Amino acid sequence: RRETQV
Amino acid sequence: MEIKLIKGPKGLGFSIAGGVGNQHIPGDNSIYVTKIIEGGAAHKDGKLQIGDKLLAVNNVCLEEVTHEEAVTALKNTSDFVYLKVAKPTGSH
Repeated sequence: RRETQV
Repeated sequence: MEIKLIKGPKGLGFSIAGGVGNQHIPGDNSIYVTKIIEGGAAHKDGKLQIGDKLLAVNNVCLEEVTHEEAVTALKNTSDFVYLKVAKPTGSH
């Protein structure tokens, strides 16, 4: 799982 | 569920997840918002809230792509951004 800001 | 967000100097003001190996939700490789920043595009709009999935963005589908595509499409905003969100229902 990976959560990156945009 | 579509939302017409206007590209601002700041930016989006939130985060997302998406794709195999970087999935936000088990069984769904779509693009979900993981954290919304205050005073951000989504935060200010109110329509987008944690848990929603990204069906498509700018004519591209955000349900069958990796994380790179999830961020690339969210970042691919010139003047406006047409966000397409899918409604989670399922049969089983």
